[PDB]
Amino acid sequence: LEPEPWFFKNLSRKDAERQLLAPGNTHGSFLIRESESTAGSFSLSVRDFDQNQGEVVKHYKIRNLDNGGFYISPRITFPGLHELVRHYTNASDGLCTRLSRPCQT
Amino acid sequence: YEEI
Repeated sequence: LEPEPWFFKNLSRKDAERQLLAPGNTHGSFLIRESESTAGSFSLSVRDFDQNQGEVVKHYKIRNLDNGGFYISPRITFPGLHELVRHYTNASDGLCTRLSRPCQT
Repeated sequence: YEEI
């Protein structure tokens, strides 16, 4: 219900790549989807621009904390995905790029 | 997957 613009519950890894790389999206475009690798957790997919490869999509595991919370690196955890998204929109803080706009469809 |  009423997903955030960045939340694509059931979108696969490959369809996330497909849509992020399509027209209307650009560097920093991103989404969060259920993980296809770790049942019960989420994956972050973000478009980046590499000197060598050109446009690419990179994926990060979002780890769950027992009894609530999320992280990408243990160095910093969050009580929710809103806080995680805000943090990595404000600073890359180790990611390949800052989160910019949710995937446009 | 990428890592930080």
